[PDB]
Amino acid sequence: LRKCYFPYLENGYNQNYGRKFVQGKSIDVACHPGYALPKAQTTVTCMENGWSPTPRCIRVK
Repeated sequence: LRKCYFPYLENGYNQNYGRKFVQGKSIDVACHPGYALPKAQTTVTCMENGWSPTPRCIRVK
């Protein structure tokens, strides 16, 4: 029952970097044009500290 720390996105806008959220939460993560999250998502779900879908901004193109 953790509290995910929001990490730094190399190819994304770390607007939320520095914030902590409790597991069972979601939050939007804007990445640069052509970068996004898994499952075509823009939102990450706080789970077990390590964000369910993982905020990393992969290149969609």
